[PDB]
Amino acid sequence: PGFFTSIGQMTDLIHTEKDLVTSLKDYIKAEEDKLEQIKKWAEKLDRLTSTATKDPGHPVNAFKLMKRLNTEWSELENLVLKDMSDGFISNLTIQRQYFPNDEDQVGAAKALLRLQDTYNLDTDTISKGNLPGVKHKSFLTAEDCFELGKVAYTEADYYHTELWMEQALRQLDEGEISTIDKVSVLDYLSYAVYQQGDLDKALLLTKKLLELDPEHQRANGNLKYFEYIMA
Amino acid sequence: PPPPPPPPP
Repeated sequence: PGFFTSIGQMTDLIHTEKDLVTSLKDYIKAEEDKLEQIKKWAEKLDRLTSTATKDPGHPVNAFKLMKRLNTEWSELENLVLKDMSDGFISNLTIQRQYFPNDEDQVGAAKALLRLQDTYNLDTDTISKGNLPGVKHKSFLTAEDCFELGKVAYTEADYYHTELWMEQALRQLDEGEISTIDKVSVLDYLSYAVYQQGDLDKALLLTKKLLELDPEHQRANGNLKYFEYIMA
Repeated sequence: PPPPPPPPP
């Protein structure tokens, strides 16, 4: 229905985003310039204050001090407080009105998972930009992998939850810097593995998790559960 | 008895 118009939209968004980067780069230059000015100011004040303090009333010094405290520090304060981001933030705010939202992001994640399921694609192939045509181009981060795994999880696809969580963990092992909570990754991964019936592996992953978070309530309970049954 | 089985996170 509105399908073909939506293609038109994504193309427009790609060009909009390029304009946002231009704006962002302008903001950066403005902040760099402001910071260079403050650094030179701080350097001057550093020299003045250091000299004045390592000294264990003269009207020249008194005038210079009164004026610096009363006047010069207020001008410095005004510069520190000066916002350089208005232009960038104004444009971003206007442009966001046309951005995809959380539902769109989830929709796209599901469409990727659907493609994977249809062509039986392996995760590393998807993640490392090894799908045909677009060769070695778009890469998924460890966090992207975790997110896809969690979408699979909400749909009760524990098989793909397992594959995506393991990909996230492999990328970390390979040295990817990331902010994902590896405990949480293991939390979902151990449950997905448990659901498919591999108790041995679920037990293993539970022990891995407890190394990282000894107080993890759910994992501690899972270990007692496994130790009860498996033993 | 043991704890309840692993719950979904």
